[PDB]
Amino acid sequence: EEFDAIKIALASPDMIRSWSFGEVKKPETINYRTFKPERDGLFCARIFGPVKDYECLCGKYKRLKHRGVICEKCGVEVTQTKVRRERMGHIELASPTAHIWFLKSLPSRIGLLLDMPLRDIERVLYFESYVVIEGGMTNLERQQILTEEQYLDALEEFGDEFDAKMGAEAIQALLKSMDLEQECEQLREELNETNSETKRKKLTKRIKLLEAFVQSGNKPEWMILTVLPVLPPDLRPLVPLDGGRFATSDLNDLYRRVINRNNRLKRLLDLAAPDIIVRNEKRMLQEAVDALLDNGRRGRAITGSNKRPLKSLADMIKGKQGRFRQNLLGKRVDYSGRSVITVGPYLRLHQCGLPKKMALELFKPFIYGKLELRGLATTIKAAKKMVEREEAVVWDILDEVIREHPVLLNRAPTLHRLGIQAFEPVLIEGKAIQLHPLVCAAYNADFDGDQMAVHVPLTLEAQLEARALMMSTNNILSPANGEPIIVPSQDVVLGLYYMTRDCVNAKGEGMVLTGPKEAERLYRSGLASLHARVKVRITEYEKDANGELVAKTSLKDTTVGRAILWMIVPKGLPYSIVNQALGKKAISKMLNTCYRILGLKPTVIFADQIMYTGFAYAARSGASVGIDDMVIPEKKHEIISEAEAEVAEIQEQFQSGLVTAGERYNKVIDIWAAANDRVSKAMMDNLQTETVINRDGQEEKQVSFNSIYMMADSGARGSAAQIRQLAGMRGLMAKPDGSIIETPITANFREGLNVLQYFISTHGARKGLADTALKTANSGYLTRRLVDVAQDLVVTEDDCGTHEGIMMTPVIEGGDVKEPLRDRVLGRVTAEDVLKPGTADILVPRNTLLHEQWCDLLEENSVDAVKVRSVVSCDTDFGVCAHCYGRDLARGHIINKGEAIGVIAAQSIGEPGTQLTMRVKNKGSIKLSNVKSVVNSSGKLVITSRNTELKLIDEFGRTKESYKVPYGAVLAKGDGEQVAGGETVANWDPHTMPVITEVSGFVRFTDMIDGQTITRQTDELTGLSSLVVLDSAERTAGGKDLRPALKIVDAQGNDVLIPGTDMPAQYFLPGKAIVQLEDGVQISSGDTLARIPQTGGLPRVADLFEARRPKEPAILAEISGIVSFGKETKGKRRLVITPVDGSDPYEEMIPKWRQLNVFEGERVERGDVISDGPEAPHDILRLRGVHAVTRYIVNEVQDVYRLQGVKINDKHIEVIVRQMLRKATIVNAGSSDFLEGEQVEYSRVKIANRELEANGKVGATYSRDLLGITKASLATESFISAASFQETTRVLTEAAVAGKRDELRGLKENVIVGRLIPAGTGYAYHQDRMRRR
Amino acid sequence: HARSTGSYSLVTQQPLGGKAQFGGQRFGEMEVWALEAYGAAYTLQEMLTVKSDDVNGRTKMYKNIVDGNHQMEPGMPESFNVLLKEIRSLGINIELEDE
Amino acid sequence: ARVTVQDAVEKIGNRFDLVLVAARRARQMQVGGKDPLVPEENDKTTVIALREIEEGLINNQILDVRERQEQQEQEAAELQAVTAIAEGRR
DNA sequence: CTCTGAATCTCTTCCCGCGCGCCGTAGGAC
DNA sequence: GTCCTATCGATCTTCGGAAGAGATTCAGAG
Ligand SMILES: [Zn+2]
Ligand SMILES: [Zn+2]
Repeated sequence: EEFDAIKIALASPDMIRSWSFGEVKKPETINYRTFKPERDGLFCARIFGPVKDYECLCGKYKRLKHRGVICEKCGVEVTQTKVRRERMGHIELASPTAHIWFLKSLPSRIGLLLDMPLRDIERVLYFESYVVIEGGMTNLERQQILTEEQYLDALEEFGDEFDAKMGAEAIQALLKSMDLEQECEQLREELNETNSETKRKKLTKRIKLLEAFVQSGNKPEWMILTVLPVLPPDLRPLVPLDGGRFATSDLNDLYRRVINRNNRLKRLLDLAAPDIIVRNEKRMLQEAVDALLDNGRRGRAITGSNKRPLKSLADMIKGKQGRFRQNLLGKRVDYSGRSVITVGPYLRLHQCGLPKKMALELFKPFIYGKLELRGLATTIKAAKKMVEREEAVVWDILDEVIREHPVLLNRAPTLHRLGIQAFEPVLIEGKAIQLHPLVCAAYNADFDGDQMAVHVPLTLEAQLEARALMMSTNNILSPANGEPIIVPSQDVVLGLYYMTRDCVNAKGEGMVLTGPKEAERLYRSGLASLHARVKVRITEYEKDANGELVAKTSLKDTTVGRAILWMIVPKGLPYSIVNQALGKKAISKMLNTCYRILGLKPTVIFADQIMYTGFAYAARSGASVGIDDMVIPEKKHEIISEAEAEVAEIQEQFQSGLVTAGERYNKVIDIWAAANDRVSKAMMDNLQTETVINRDGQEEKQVSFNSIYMMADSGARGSAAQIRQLAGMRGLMAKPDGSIIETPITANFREGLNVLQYFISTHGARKGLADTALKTANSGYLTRRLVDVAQDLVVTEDDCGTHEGIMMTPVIEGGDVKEPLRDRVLGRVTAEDVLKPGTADILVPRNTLLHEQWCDLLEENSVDAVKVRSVVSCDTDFGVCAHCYGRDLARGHIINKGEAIGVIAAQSIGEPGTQLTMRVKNKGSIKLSNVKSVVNSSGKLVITSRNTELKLIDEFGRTKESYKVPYGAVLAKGDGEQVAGGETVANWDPHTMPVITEVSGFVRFTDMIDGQTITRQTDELTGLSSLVVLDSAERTAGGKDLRPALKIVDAQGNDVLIPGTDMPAQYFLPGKAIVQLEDGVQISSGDTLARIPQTGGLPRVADLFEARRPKEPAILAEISGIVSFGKETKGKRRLVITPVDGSDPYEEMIPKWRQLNVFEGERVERGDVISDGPEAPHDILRLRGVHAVTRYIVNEVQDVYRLQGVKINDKHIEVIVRQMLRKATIVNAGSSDFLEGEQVEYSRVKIANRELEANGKVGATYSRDLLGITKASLATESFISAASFQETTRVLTEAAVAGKRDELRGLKENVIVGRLIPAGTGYAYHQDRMRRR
Repeated sequence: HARSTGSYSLVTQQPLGGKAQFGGQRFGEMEVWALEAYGAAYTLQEMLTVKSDDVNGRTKMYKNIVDGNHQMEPGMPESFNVLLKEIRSLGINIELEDE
Repeated sequence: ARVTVQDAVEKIGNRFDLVLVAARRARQMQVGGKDPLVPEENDKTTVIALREIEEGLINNQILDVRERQEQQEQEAAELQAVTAIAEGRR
């Protein structure tokens, strides 16, 4: 049936009867000897359908001639047997029964509706106590559950003026009595009666439920099941097994239990069993229906085996083995296979070799399609036989069929889109799949027994799509960053490194070659060495600014190898790229430059030629590795013999009591580390120095042709940390608890490691293996959460027309910059007219894409901050405008309309998740910005800012440096001084927080008493002490309310006023303070009154995206004004924030042990830090704005990848952020029909406000709410996508009571229902459909 | 191993899985995401309706492929209908809609 | 044969519309096969379509032009058949 | 006397392919 | 022996999971 929407709602019992074709009565299915289905059973022929293909069970008719007729020998209707999988039946329960889902969801829907606690409703339902309904003239409330002793009381205290029922019947009467709308009106007016925010919120939930039930056609009793439909039998087959037995079916047995119990209940009610017996039977029947529905939510699941609980309907719906993730989202496909791959170097980039057998077994129908077309076979009957005959002509048919038909190759696990690619197949004799070398990097495919699967695209559009989108040559750039995915392999780069290297003295040196060809001939004649230095006439072509090549020829000083390689580089590049010994880095940029200039078509052939030449000349190199090649520097034995001795001295101090326990450890380990560094440096120096050669006279050294050195230097394999372990010393190790081993592994793998050294090494080896095995799962789970939160976004419009954006600046943290501006701003569009450095002069237009040329132009200028449009800020409803997303990183141009950015971004974030871990510097100008300080005894800025951060306009006017000068720091280098690297900029007390005054003047312990607020310490070190202030916790109110104060006093009655300020120089003391300037002491400006003494990898981002609140919430101040205290710390302290024009008592409870960044009179603003530690993304969004929270999220999620060396384009994160805050919470209901306070999807609230303001009525006001991905994925307005993700047993009820309807917008829903996705070519079709409408 | 056509499962008509059984490779959720990363929609529709699930469609496709037409009629994946029955067996009336 | 499709992508300014246009043309050439506007090389219609696009002689507008005119020709034969049927009945 | 804190309870979540091997209602009454 | 009815309807289901969040109960006090 054609459809355009899916609607979910409660099913009325008469609707269930409409579904059913019969009532199953006998709990029997088939005989145990004959295989006929028993009538009126779970497999009744006349109820669900005939078993025979087109014959009735009774055998009266066996032809289409009697199709649709009804037999009277057995009663079965004869038609297509397939209908047997669609007809349902129904069981009419002898008594009502509560639907388990609606009874025990996350809240209790039946309980919420009746406002009755879940425990009490469960107690009623399982027949434990009565509940009075229609209590009439009795002191018995509306529900007022009452126990059996209480019922025994009511039975005689009152007569029949009360009714007290038991179980679901009473609940059904309550449901049947619900005056829903009147109840909702009463509760929505009672809401204004009180402010109980511990009850207003649940009251809002209850009224929302009442409104949802009112609006939907649902009726309360539909939460209580009365007729239970039975599944069509063909969906629960009783399949036989080996021998005369049928395989056990869980649902069949659950239905059998339910039917037997219910029939017993009917029998008793017919025979008038006593009340106790019928009550027990009704309880058992209810619990059996419970087991049928959601087995496991019971006290204990039932089982028919060795405690293997039976799967219920809700079990089959959800779960990793459930339908959603097992059969709908991912399903097994025909025309596919798998095999062990192997490397075929001869293949072109766009080809792959497949075995003849696999080709024949995949392309069978195509072969039939030729055997008839060739006329060589009569029909399928003979065509299949001929294919079986493997006739030599059949191979000619296969060689013709497979000519231009792509095949998809799909190694699994396919983390990113580059893991599935199309290849033109070529037949191969063997049974392994021939893969290309350059592609194996994309698949991350090591050929050490790695299986891979092939799928054959059948239809025409499928072939075209494979060739146009998934072809190998169409995926040369990585979508995660401007990085080629065809980065040269490990062996090829070794070959090129060996070929282009140069030696001091070599055969054929110094002559003149007339051209590269003559060089090659010389080498192949053996007259010259490859590394020989020579002068060859080179000719190069450079395409002009218009685009036509200009030929220039010159003599060039180079090497024979470089001149040979130049015969492969295309005609558009400068010779300077090949005049250097190429390595895995140097070659890569080379290839990129080719793609930058020549284009895709020259680039692919150039890559293939590079691979060919590299393989050939690496084979010629014969760069073997042997034990002779691992070099131990001779000085190493000395470096050990000294260093260990030094540890002995550190031991001798410990032998003399001259050192502490810890200091001995942290001196020994540092000396060992210094020794390891010396050993490594000597080893590396020896490795490079091992080559010295005579150039016609006198020995001269040069770079080393040592095998290990060329492997390391070319970047193929074995970096410095590897050669260091192979030839230096293995070094220190860590215990499973992480402690550094005091005795390092002083050996290296060339020498033998002893038994203890190896046992030490096992700790690290197994820790790493376990880390991998555990993190490989969390990475995948993060990928799933990302795709299920961002699956919806597609570039569905060209320009949104907005003009906002985000400002991009180079990352300057920890002093020097960690990344440039070009990386951030490349590939985005400008937010507004980019301006020239200075004033009144613009440089770039307001909506121009900043491609490479404009990035160079900006880097030419001193522009550091550039505002560019971002996907988060795009104002497109239910989609994303193209201009914000900008460049398609895999294509170079702007992204097309119709691309599924969401899945691409999720894969880009999730692919490197297995790479994480689950376990003044330069001269400049001083730029204190955020300065909130005063002046001291030097006036070097009495730092009064918990903000002030001095920046550093470089010699090129570029901030390359800046950090946060903490409160109370003295700025030695301030007021824009120029200071050289390493010259102390500022000073701080690293241990305690000091408090300082502004004026110079006398002080007294105002309102302070010894013993009451300070302790008369002695300072046993000298006997003269600095008084210690009593804390609030160490003293009662006689000292808590007597808060210490060090207000500055003078003879005039007031302090020297700052112009326009009336505040006296009142100063105070917090807890743990140490104060010296006692009474009668003159405190100068800047004098310290007193002093007060005091992370992760993959989880650090997983909890960031989930937006978990920090364990140590750094409290950010809100609004603004000047802070105050309320009442002291009892239970937990209470404080108040005062703005004259504002909430002067903005109060807030505070933890006692968290030190406060403000004490009693500190100017505060929204977002001002009161305590240190990580912030809260929810609070950040609420207090500093969307751009601020976006910047926080992007930077704190990039600090994890930058540490680990992974590069991901920043845009790929913002899309996820756009998904987190897709919801908004209403502040004022306004003229919109929205509730007074409710969370509504931000798109809907925005569109409503748009039309409302177009009509001039009061648009709604809202705060965008940051929901974590795990919840935002389930919070969507399309129940199919949410229920497909997790907590299906919850969502499939929450949406059911709401009468939800799905428009099937998004990718996942369309994938479920088997139609074209609304992206790519599917988006083209949908867009055509909507435009032609 | 490679499979063109053969055994099909009963409860849902997807092809069997395994080597000892003439089964086809499973197209997992990650592969679906990768296909969606490209614009390939026809590929996905084929892969999840004709190749695997729509019983009537996969025969009309077989006939067209033998005839050399290379056109598919997707219809609807049977497994989804099974799901509907599985939810309709509960107290839930979920149904398709016209508009 | 085609190793890359970049030229056609430059012709039809979308990676996706090229797929759909080539689908239209290759379907035409396959069933009720109209002869292509390019010399064949024993290729499959897919690649021949991507050959024609690169020559810049097939797109959405050209195909719609051909379709509309073909429809008109088919309606034109209808008028002649209706008129001849009406003449023969008298 | 019950209002906002916490404090303790239950419910839900945990990469993906491949390939074997085996094992698969029970007791007692006519 | 076959063919029937039913679930430890005189037990003890496994302690060797983290965690993350709501839900549900309880304090110190207005
Ligand atoms: Zn019959
Ligand atoms: Zn936009």
